[PDB]
Amino acid sequence: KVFERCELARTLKRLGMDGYRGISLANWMCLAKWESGYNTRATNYNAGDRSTDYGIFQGNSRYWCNDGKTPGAVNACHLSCSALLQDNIADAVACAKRVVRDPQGIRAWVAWRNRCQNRDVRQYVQGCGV
Repeated sequence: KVFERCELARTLKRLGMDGYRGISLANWMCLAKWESGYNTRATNYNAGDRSTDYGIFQGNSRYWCNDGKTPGAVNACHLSCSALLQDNIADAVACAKRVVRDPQGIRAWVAWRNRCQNRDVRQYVQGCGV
């Protein structure tokens, strides 16, 4: 499923993402935008290390979810990577909350540093009623 901006914003707020571990809703929106373009079936194979990124937040198979073909993989979210490909993003959101419980927080995603950090991110939630 490809979410429309405000639709996703309201969905994330209902799932308790606003302010989760100090992270504003606009930051979560900026992250999903650059990670998958708000596309729940987005997948990306990393030829260099044999891992694959899955879903709206691009959860990696080496650390976060299990796909069975990634060497030395841990499954910190205790989820099959298939779970991060559903139209219902409850599981993808639960795994993203898990990622930020680590010390790096939102910085765990390099894309956030490149495209969101120290910028005006209000635009991601403007007019959404959240």
